[PDB]
Amino acid sequence: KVVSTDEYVTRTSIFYHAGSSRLLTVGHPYFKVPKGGNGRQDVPKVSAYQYRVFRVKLPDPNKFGLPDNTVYDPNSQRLVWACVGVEIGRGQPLGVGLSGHPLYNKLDDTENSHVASAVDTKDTRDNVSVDYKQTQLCIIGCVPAIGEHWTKGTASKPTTVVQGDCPPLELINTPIEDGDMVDTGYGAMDFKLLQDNKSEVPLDICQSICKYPDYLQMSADAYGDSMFFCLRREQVFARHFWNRSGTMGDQLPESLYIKGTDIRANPGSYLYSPSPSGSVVTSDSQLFNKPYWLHKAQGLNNGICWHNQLFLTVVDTTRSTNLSVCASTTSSIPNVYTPTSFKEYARHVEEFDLQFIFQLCKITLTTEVMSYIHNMNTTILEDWNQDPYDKLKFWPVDLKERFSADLDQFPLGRKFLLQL
Amino acid sequence: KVVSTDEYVTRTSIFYHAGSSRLLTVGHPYFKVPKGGNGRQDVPKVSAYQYRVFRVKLPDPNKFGLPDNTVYDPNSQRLVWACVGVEIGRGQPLGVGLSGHPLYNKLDDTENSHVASAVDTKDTRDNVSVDYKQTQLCIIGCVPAIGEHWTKGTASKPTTVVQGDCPPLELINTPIEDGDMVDTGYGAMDFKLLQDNKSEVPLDICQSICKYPDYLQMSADAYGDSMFFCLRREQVFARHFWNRSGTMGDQLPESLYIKGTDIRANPGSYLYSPSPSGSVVTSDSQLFNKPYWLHKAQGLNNGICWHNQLFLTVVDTTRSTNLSVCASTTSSIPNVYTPTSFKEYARHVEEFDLQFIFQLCKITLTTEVMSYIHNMNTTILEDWNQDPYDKLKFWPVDLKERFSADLDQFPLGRKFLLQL
Amino acid sequence: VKLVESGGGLVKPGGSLKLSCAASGFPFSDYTMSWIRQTPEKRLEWVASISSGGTYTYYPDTVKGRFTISRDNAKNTLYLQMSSLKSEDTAMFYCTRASPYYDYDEGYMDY
Repeated sequence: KVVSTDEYVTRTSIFYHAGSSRLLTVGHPYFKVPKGGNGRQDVPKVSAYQYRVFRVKLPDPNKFGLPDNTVYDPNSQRLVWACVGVEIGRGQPLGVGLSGHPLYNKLDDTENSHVASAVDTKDTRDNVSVDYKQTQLCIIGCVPAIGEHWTKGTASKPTTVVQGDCPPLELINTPIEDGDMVDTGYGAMDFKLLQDNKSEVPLDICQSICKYPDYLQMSADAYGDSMFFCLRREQVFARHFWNRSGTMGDQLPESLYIKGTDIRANPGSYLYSPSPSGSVVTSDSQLFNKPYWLHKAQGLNNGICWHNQLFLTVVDTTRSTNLSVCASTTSSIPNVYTPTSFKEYARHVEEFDLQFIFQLCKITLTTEVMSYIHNMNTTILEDWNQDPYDKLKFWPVDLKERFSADLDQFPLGRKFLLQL
Repeated sequence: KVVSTDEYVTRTSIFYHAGSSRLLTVGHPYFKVPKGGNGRQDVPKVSAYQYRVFRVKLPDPNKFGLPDNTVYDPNSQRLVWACVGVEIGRGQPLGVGLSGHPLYNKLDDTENSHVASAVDTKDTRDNVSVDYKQTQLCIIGCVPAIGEHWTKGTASKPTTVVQGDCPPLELINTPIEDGDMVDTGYGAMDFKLLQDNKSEVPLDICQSICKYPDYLQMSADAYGDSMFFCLRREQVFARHFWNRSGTMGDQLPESLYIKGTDIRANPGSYLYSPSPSGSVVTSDSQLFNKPYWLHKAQGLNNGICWHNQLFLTVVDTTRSTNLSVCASTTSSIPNVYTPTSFKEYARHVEEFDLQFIFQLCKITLTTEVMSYIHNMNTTILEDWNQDPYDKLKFWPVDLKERFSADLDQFPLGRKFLLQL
Repeated sequence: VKLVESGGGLVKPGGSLKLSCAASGFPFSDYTMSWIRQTPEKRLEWVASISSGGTYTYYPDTVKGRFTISRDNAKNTLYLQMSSLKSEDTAMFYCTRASPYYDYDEGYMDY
């Protein structure tokens, strides 16, 4: 039976402020662009619809040599940091940005099109852009957050299935790493494995995986390490209605329509996919640049940062504007414009400023306790008196050299001083 | 260690009202229009998407001969003004105004266009206008506000890079001057330096710099002089989706699409830029014509106007309507309309009414103190017992002759009297 | 700019042979490459062409099954994998550069 951490982890009045400086990353919004070097001066994939997963490394409170031996005795008690306050800073202005595909699979406008109807024979793929679904999310833990997505499931039985048949769909949970793609309005699935077309979704995701946080699984967690603070806020609507070209794998049952006089009529495409849209982005609906104080966690782990680390997953699509930089191909432009004399580049920018208020805590290593900690994580006692998470990609944030007890010297520290 | 001003600046019950008369400026909304004089009767660039930065000069409270020697002694105490109340008046009615470009780089409509498809060869630049993103912001300090913007960064290494390559992007902080351009929905960057096209954004900004206030930097300030009062409220959405003509500098990775039967086909333009829009302007979301009382500042400087000055940065795009004035070319119009017999002019108007409630304060010039003031700003003691801000352009507001102790004689003064 | 063919020799009929080409002085991964051979009778023929990325290749019907053009953009190298050659394929093989990625494959080989 798992026990709340408020019963065997006593808290103190020792508070510290920790904060990284300004973090920023620029790159291409759609894909990694390799440039032959001198490997490498390439630009990375920096999309506003990417998960930002910061691995915040904290100083060992037992190795911490600033507090005096009056706060605790290293004979039967050990220290561990507990997170109390969090402020996620976002820098760039609010904006909406587009993601598209030159060969998007758009057959016919199925909404109220009186223009014409397209012939299926040739390559009926139009150059289509779209503004994705708007998503703001924030998850704080000591273990990377768990996300779900749909993948091409393994064959049901030892059964040979025909090529071109619909594969089985399997839901899969995976740890959310920095750089993963968020749900953008086309669903949370493996577009690389389930769409051989390479033309159903924009370039942002057409060869990537869209993951959605498994709030149901992380909230049903026994210990609650995956998520003890969660803020979600998403919105989307259907902007345009479209048709998908390609032979229909599912036969339209003849019970549902009447063919008309031409009893040879091929039924039109009946696979409809809408263009998502995130509507208006307003600072009234903003979810960051605000202090959030964790008192009671959702799980039994009440904001205790085991192994002196803290995982912060964050998605913010309210600053998706894209910089368009263009450079002339002639050394100096002749005062005449021709499209061949300008190179066009699209760059995207992300800016963060993480701030935290941590609280020092004691753990009296009794029996019953410690054995409970052993059944929880043997490596907790082992690290007291290798790493499985380096196989995943995170944004490292080292705060061992940034802890400070002078809370009034920092904005989040002052806002926390309005809590006595 | 920096110390809060509430520990070494004692406050008094002496309150004064200060206020400018109506301030207004008219001009051209897009660019400075030179007219050969009699130099010069030109109209200036007066756009609703410009930063308005007022440099409010206050009378020296030590040289002020209105208070009696009972409030302080000029032996160990000196006076300084502290800002308590602010009301920013806006005059013109609410309206939405357009900003455009006759040669805007619009290739193809990617938002479900079934009209046609444009050929890239010829000059495919359309006459495009747009209503910018809606922005209301207000920052009060004693130091000019700090803004961020992206510029053509210096060469990465002592490396010869080919002409037409994408230049490095560098984020830069600069003091926000009166007349600077705000973020309009295309990002905060140097459009003059990063777009040799002179055709990616409307005439408002195609040769200017869009700055966004660096709230992250100003809030993390040690002393907090840059910003001790901040109100932001911005909104924007993507109205129309467009394509940019010009050769793509970044090669579209062939892993992300399938070329179709014409295996030697150039992929269409995949640089998508939306037209921003500020949606509805309503007086419910209005942010000015309201009294704001500063009690606790965000930083350690709690509204203390060092050097008897106060910097007010304000952006209000909710009054962006543009007057269209036209005059007949004939002395008296013949009652027949032809476009050649009428000259069309576009003029824009800005109207303000600044109001303030200041509080007189004492500073006991002890040791420990005063040396702290010396480490803060030697020129503070120097002015008690040149200018670094004259390099920047501000809107001068002289209030040395505008202070009044009869608070009940003024609107902001009465609203402040409802605070006892 | 340098296009240097290499590899490998003069070999028996019905056997394989790999041809290499090192490029210098331009973004190799940005251009579509091609192989053009000159017969001993001194007539020029088009052998193969590969896209900027090694995903799209095309040949004439006279070489459809035997030759396989490839490229390594990280090494800035072009390859021609010939197999089961006949005596009629005797030629001086030339490594040529076509149009960049941002142009239709216009089919003229400048270098």
